Amino acid sequence: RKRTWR
Amino acid sequence: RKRTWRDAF
Amino acid sequence: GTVNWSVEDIVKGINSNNLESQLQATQAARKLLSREKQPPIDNIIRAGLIPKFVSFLGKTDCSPIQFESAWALTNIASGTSEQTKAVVDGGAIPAFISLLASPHAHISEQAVWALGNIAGDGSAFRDLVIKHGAIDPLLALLAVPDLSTLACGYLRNLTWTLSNLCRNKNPAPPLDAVEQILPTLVRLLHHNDPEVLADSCWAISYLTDGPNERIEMVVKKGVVPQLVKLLGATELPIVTPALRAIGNIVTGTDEQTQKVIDAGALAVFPSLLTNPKTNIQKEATWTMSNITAGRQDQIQQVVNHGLVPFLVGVLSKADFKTQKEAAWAITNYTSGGTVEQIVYLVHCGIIEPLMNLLSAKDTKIIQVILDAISNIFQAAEKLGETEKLSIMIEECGGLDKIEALQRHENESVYKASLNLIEKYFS
Repeated sequence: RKRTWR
Repeated sequence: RKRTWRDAF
Repeated sequence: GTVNWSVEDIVKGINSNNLESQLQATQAARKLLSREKQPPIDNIIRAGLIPKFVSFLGKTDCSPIQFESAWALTNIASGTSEQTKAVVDGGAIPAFISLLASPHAHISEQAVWALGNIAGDGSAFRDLVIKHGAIDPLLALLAVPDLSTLACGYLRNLTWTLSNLCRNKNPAPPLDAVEQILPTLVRLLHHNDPEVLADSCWAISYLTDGPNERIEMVVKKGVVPQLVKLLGATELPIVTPALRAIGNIVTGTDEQTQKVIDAGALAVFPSLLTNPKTNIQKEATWTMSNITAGRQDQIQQVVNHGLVPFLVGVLSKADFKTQKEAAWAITNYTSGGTVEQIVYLVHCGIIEPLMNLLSAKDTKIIQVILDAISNIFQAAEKLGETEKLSIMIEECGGLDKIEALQRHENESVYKASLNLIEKYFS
């Protein structure tokens, strides 16, 4: 999985 | 007899 | 100040030979790549900004530009495989591994997050992150007497990144890498945070998804009792990977399956087999089918835990996918079970829900149910109760369904139904 920082 | 997650779904 | 800049402005600032102008333009890039609706990732890539951001990671003297370029690159690496490749091609991997040694926790955390997105892409990038030597500095970040002293968000990011180094197959992670990470995984599996526990379970579920040698590495670490405890958690994000890890382990040897039973997993199954989430019922019934594919003493533990009425339940009413897994559990049980165990199964009312499923438009479930009918009849032959079983199948409209299946498209179905009619209904 990949996760962006908002 | 035994099935892996990929074998079943 | 740095809000809603064009990509052209960012390039102008980054191409200035002014460290402060470059810092403001990198923050502007980060704010663009942080927006919810359509961040211009491909525009930032085409402008050739990735190598510039990677070189800013090395600016030890300007910790703000290290944070901003690290955040910008993390958001690009979180994109498609192509967008992750662009970050890797820009030389980001050794630069992010150096940043794990940063005295600034927010920069160090950003490097952890970036490496997790890169490793998460697939086997090749996972193994590339390992070859650049990421595991040792990552594990050194958790080298503390008590995990509770670390910041919650920081620990959650580290656990997530370690789970991504355990993820993917063809090939599975290197054995040596798995052996290095496992003692830290076991420690995170005992931490009080639900997010850390969910990600630690996912890591275990990945490592148990392979050959028995891989399951053995995990089981030998004594984690099965802790997985069974997590199997009873209230939080669905913990139960889902815990059940997957347990389900994977029971695909292994009879000895590995026994460790799951000895740990008390079967006591949780009444609630798992009636769980309001259908994916829990489905995977729990799948886990049951692999336990009923085991030894007669293991089928006996299923019986002793009162789980046969629960299997009758899921066969009678559940979503079709769970019912399909229940049919497999029944065929496995009737294949390896003793006459007494099969007698008990019929006594618990398996015939009516088993005959009702012969109306499903799925050839695999029909084959599985026909194998089960055949095995049950083989037990009735040993007792001379074939006539009694033939009447039970006739009474709940099963005979009318098996007769119809003689004119079926599938060869195996046509032959199996034809045999039962000729042997026990003629």
